[PDB]
Amino acid sequence: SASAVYVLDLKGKVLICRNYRGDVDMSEVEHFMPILMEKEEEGMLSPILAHGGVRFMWIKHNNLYLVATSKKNACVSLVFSFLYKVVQVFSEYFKELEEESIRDNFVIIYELLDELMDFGYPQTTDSKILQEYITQEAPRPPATVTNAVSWRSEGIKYRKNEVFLDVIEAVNLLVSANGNVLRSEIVGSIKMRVFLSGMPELRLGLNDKVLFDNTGRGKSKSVELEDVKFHQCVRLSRFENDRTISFIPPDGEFELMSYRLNTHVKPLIWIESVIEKHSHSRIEYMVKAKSQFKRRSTANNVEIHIPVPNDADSPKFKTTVGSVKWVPENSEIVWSVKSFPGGKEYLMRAHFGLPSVEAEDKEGKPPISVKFEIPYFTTSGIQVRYLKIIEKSGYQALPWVRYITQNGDYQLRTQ
Amino acid sequence: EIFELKAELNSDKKEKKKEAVKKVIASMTVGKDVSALFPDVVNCMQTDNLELKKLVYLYLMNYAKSQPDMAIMAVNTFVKDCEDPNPLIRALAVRTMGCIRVDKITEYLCEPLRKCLKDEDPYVRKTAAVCVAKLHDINAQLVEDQGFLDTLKDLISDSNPMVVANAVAALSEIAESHPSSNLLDLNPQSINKLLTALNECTEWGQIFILDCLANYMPKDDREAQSICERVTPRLSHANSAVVLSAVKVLMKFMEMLSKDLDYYGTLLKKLAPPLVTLLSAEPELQYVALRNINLIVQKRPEILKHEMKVFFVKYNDPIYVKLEKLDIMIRLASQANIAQVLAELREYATEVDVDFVRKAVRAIGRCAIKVEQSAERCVSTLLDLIQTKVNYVVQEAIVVIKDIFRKYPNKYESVIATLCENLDSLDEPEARAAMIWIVGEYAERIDNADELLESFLEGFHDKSTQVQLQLLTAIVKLFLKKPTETQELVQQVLSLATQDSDNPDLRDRGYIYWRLLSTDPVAAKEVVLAEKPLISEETDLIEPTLLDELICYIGTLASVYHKPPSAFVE
Amino acid sequence: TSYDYCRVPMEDG
Amino acid sequence: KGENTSAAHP
Amino acid sequence: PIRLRELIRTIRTARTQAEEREMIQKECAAIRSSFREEDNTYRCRNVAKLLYMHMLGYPAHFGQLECLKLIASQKFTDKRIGYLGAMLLLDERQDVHLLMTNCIKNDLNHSTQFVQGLALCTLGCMGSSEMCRDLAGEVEKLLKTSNSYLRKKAALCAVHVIRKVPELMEMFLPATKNLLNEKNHGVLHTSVVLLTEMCERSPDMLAHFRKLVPQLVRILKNLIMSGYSPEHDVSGISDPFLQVRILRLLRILGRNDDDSSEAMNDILAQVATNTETSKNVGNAILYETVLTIMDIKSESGLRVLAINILGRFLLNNDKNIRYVALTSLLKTVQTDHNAVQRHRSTIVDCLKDLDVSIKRRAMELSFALVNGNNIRGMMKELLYFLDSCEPEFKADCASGIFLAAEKYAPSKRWHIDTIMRVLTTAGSYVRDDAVPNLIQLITNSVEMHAYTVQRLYKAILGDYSQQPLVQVAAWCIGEYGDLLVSGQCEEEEPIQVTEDEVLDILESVLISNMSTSVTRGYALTAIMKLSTRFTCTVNRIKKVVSIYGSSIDVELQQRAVEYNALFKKYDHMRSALLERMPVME
Amino acid sequence: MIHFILLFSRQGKLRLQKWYITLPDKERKKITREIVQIILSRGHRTSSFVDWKELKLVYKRYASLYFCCAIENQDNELLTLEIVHRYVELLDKYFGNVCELDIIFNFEKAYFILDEFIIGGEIQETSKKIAVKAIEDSDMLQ
Amino acid sequence: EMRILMVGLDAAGKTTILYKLKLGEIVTTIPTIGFNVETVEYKNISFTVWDVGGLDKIRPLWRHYFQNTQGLIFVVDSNDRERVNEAREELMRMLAEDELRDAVLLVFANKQDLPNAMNAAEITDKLGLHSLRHRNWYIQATCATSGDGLYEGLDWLSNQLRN
Ligand SMILES: Nc1nc2c(ncn2[C@@H]2O[C@H](COP(=O)(O)OP(=O)(O)OP(=O)(O)O)[C@@H](O)[C@H]2O)c(=O)[nH]1
Ligand SMILES: [Mg+2]
Repeated sequence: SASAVYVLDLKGKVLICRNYRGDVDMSEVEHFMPILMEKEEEGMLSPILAHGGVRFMWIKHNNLYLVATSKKNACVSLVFSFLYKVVQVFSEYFKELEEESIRDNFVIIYELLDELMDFGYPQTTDSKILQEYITQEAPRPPATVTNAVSWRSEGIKYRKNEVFLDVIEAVNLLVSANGNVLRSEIVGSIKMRVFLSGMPELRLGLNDKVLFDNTGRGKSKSVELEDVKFHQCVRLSRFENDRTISFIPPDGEFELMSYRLNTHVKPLIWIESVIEKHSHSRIEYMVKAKSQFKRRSTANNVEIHIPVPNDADSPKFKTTVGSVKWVPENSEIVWSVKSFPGGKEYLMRAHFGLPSVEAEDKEGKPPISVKFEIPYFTTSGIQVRYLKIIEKSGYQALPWVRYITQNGDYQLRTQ
Repeated sequence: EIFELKAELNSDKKEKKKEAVKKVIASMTVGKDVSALFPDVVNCMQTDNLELKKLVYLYLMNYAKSQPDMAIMAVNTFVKDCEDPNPLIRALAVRTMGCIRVDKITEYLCEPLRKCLKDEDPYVRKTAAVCVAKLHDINAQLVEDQGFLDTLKDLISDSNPMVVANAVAALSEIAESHPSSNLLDLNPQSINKLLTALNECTEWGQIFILDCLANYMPKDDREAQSICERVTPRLSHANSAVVLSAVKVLMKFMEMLSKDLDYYGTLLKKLAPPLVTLLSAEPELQYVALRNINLIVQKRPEILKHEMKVFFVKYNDPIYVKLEKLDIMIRLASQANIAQVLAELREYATEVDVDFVRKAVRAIGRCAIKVEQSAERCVSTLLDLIQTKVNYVVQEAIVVIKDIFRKYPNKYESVIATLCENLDSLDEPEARAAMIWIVGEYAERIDNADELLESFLEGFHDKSTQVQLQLLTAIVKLFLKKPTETQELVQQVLSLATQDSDNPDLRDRGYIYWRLLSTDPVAAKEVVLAEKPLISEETDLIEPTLLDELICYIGTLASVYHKPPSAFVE
Repeated sequence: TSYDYCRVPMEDG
Repeated sequence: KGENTSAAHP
Repeated sequence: PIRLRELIRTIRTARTQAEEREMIQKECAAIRSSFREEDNTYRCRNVAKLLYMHMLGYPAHFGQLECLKLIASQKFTDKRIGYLGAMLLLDERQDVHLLMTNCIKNDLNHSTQFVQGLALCTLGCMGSSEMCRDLAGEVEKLLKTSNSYLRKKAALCAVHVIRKVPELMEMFLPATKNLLNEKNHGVLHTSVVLLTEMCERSPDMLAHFRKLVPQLVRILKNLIMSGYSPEHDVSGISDPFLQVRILRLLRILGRNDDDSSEAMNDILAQVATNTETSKNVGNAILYETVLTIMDIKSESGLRVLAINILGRFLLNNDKNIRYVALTSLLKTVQTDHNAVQRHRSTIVDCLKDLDVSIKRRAMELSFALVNGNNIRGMMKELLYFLDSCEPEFKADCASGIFLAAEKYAPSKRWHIDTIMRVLTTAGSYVRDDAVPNLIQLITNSVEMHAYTVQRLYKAILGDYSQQPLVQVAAWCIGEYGDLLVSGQCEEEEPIQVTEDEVLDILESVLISNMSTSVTRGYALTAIMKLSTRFTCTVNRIKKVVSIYGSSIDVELQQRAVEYNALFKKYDHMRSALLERMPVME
Repeated sequence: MIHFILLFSRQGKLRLQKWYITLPDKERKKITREIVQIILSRGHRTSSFVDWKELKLVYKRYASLYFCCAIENQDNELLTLEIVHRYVELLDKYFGNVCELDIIFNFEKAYFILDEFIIGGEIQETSKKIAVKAIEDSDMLQ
Repeated sequence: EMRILMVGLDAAGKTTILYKLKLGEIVTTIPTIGFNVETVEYKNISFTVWDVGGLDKIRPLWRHYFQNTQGLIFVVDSNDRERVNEAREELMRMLAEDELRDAVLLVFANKQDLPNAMNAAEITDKLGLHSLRHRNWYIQATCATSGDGLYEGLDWLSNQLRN
């Protein structure tokens, strides 16, 4: 429950401001950046700042501070999730979100902030339906704005009818410095690009363990869906009943389901390395990289980052397969292997220098994070079974799918 | 300069007044004082352009307070624009009328709002429903006089649940602004109507109609289970805010379920994987999520007592998340997960964030306090962190090992043989005096306890009150443990304490120790060497009367602060 | 989208 | 900008 | 190997510091890999870019080897940038700066006066005391020469080696003799700064240097009567810098001498009239003149004119000159205490100024303005000012009221009245060091503790969040409860001292977390005190001690155990050791 | 005795620092950020005098770029303003209509004018001609 | 191109060697607290020779020049039998480090004029140079005031540059 939604620059002056209730005065935004530096330099950097009785809920963009002010007990996650939805809708609208978009396209953005929120209440925050009556190129509002189904307007028509499914894996991993797995979970996310005609209804078929236990087919290969969080469009009561993903799809690109599970399968790329940290001379990274998965998949464009000392100099890399760029701007290396097959081990030997004089402060030991990407492969083994298009007209759409294995935060701790 | 803009405004061409009002709102965008151009852009408002009037309504919103006297020239235009075929301009004028907070204006703003309540299009109806709460924020008793509460209840009795959901949001606001006179709790039939309204309204409306459920308490086991069976599928939603309010109402309503029935354990086991999944959100929601997890694991510790691996911090995480994950690992440290937690915290003192390392050492100490099983492994890990000899690490580890020694003083007598050499040039007075307690308290297995205090007694008169008083107690305890060696030491610390020092409690304890030593020094073996009881530690569990009040506030600023709401609102 | 697609059966009755 | 101003104005 | 200004443009084309640090570390690694090749050509601009990183505050600790190598170079610009990097990257605590000794020593023996100028420059700016003992034999050798470009640097380098080694000043006494007719005023300025420093250090040097008073009297008369110079000249004065330095050497000399103070009498009488209060510079000249008058043992007729000057300086609407006049009257507090006291309405009027510094100096000037007569009327407006202060002034004012009241209190009743009024109106802003001072003075009082502790209990019933107030009040209750609760062993006719809320107010301080736990130390000390001072309601505080035995603080647990053993086992020893604590000074 | 010389912009960007007392770099950043916070948060009728941590601090606004020093709190205070004004005239005479970018691009020459005008905290040349002549002679050596 | 360090005890004539190899004679030499550097072209090899001052308090700061080192000059005084133990301690302190691990060793036994001065062999056996390993060491007794064996040592050092 915010009284005034604000966007500041990186200095603290108003890029754009939008009050709703008058509970927060407009002059109180000027205290934000001094309070930001005041709490930040003492380690009290929080998304909620305070100035007496006025709060400052904020998320941070690259150049923008979406300041959301309230005075009374605001509903907090309401405010922060509306900030994220404002970020997502404006990123749909303005593909780069900078001060050139704020200070020059100011005709439409005040109207957007008036439409998305009244009195501190988000009412209609979908991007595609808001496109249909808020343009920069006006008629009545659509009934889909007023409809229960408020993500798919009638009147959409395409020549061909294609449904593109993107099963994207993301292996989360935190391997300690000893060499054991502390957490091997997988957050999977299916994003769909649906180009259909009218008001279709889609029933997704998956190889669920729980659904096959409801069926009696729980002895074949299946996925153990530990948790799934769906879009609004999925009728969740029917999914609670019999694991049924029943949804009218939104139009275009949208993420259907964000599932999460735990996986006791070995990690995809194992990183072993020894570090011979000599005093004031040099460092050595005898890093090896073996793949534990099958000998049929090839990991595209991996970027195995090893964090390095900050003031290293004269970099040397005796590699076997793959190029290295030393990135001292982030104080790291990028050992890039474009084609990384499965079942193979590629060695890399790095050698640096080190200044003879020590530093005033320490540097820290960041873990190893790699950036693999594998097509036609799911580590979970999850497979889409069917996708029944339901239409009053009645036709044959094209449910296409590809399997992508990527990473989430694929961390391996260093010495 | 502004006369040129007013001359552009006072023309009759659409493209001239359009660029004029765009220059006005562009000056207002950077915040130039365009308040002087109020009563002339009032005249350039009733236009057939719909893009232009939004800018004018923006100006009127931003300058309603600025011209309280000149704002009377818009009411006829508002009641005209609420009579238009376009519902966008009608709902636009309605949401303009609500945000204008001038009490001289809102007297005439009751009846067109009442008409737009009774409009056909749900867009202007759900706008006018929020505008009722807008006017009740302006004048509550004018809304009570016009009887908009019953019309707000009739939009609860509406179809197309977005109007209903905005009505529920407005009712939650107005009944919050009520003194609860004529409290608007529903019969369960309208509550089941909101349950039918749940699968249809917006994901934001699905939050506010779960916010009415924070004000209602069910009366039966079957009623509560019957509504919670359809509250339950809301946890599988992509937005964490629907999930958080659903968690709030399930924590509210799980105190009505029979624990002996299998539905309560069904609620318990189906709640924990959404609570683990909410940690994968974007991290500003994760801060409030961790504070609410702390609110839940204090209320129900049985939920996340098997999920420890997910509360490990990561390198990309900010300070307000890494410090709270430590607190959740404190609230969930158990007997079997000791090795992962202690090796995890062992890798947390290796960081450059000083306060994070201090909080990690305090987390190891609270682990050694909370369980008695792995207090020894905490002692070994903390001694190995003393072996780092990082200054603030030692300045925390001395106090932490002290507080381990205060709770459990029993089998830790060979540990202090290393702690005698602990970088005796330690500077911070909270750990200097802590080491003084470690020496004097354990001054029977420490043989050189006299000569180390000679460093601590040199610059005696300017340290603190705490450090000097810990010296004054520990030397009396040492001399009672060994009367032969420190005969001069207790006398000289009584001479430094009583005579020359004017530190008043230090003086009082000095004269008390001296009168005890002179009256009967053998009786100090029973007086100051009395058997200390088991120290009742500071258990930080929130009061369940206050915690149940904070079950009613999950997702609020009080949920974050772990405070009552009236403790910080104004 | 250099990674090509695969067609699923529509019904899986 | 505001930087091209000379300081002392001789 | 980009240029310095190329890196300047690179950093100025950065908006975000999260990107500006990336742009720092790119060229930083370029400099680092350049220093691995031992290149002596681009080393000038590599070290210059590294110094540009240090100036904004980026890691440049590694590039001090190459600064020493630029000092160990042979070209002029390389040595120039090397000594710049030595003055910027190196200091006393750098631990690697001891290698500059041989290089500066050979560059003090360099043929060029500018390279010797840099060797004197870096040694005067940051030469360590160990380097002072290793180079001061050659510092004086460049004072044994006569190059007027080098003598001005050698004199202030001698000031530096006195500043770092004050026991090495004896070898510059024979080197400073009778160079005090040098026509170059820059060399003359550095020489007068050196004489001011030497007269500041040792009284043994004063007798050698108060002999050359009339020489510099002639120099100052030549500079005052100098109507115009082309250089040295701002606002029509031929070198007022050297004039203030000569007046400062006149201020520190003759401050306890009579012959030299009258040897400088007439030039002070001249420059009090041959200054000009129009611009900043002549007001500076005249203020240093009045400082020289008020610090030497001058004629009081000079001080009549000087107090007329300072009364004019109060009248000037420039806040510069108001700061100067407040600092003026803050300097001549003890010197001419009478004629400053008639500026009192102006000093109080300067308390309502819109500056932190002017309010601070007028506050301290009203503090030093207190005598044994103005204690009544001034303290009213001073405590009114403390009530109308800001939270940064409250500590200094709360200390200054106490310090001027401990000296000049006309009545011990009214003394404690002003103290208690301050303890109400300040609260958590007074320093805790003044709390044993207040305790010591109220126990130096012996006849009024009824009027003390009754008013204490009347005030502290409303508040305990004022922490030093209850730091006073807990000891006051524990020592004088018998005078607070008087003749009330059992229940009598109701008097407001009630001996059940008297304990409960301290217990409520104990239970409340608004307690610094020396609040709790004082409070438990008061509880153990009032078992013998009170026979009225006992064996209820023993309950508090017995339930307090498991508290979370360390010393408070020790204190509860050591009390509870006496309250349960050695009740015969409790009243034996609960005599009042004796009075110290 | 001048303990330090600081030159910071209106936005707070440090353009010139100088330390005549050898205190370490963390203390340098602490004290520098504190002084930058103090002077930028003070008005325009406040005498340009601050009593900060036993130092009668002397600053002055000539432009958006602010200048800062602190003399020892036993000396005259207006002469420090005359020192800063003399050094302003030195930069104006050696640079020539001294811009901010003249101080930005050519900062090391301003450091060298400071070196040939003040070592140890004290004035080493009171002539406004001999000092700029000597630095043009050292530039004539190059 | 060869980075050359001149380490050793004080009063050993390492600066006497340095100004005998650079200028050719024996100049008036102060006790060198800091360091010295010149470039000696000899057998068409520019010997960048970093003479390090051999006082006591500079001895911790000697690690700052051990980086990129290709050849060592270790000057001892042959007129001080009582200083051979601290020289051996400094020698074994310097050689057993990861920086300065592949550079050649050339120990100078300066001041061969008095009967207190020994040969290369007794100074070797008091140092115990046969216990060394992975070190291309060679001791050489010199007379710096006449320049004896200094250019022969530079010749062998130029042989130790190339391989
Ligand atoms: N007779 C003789 N004397 C020598 C010879 N080499 C050095 N000396 C003497 O040794 C003394 C010390 O040598 P210096 O070069 O002056 O100083 P250092 O040994 O290099 O010590 P630092 O200056 O600290 O590096 C000189 O005064 C010379 O007289 C030599 O070859 N023959
Ligand atoms: Mg030498």
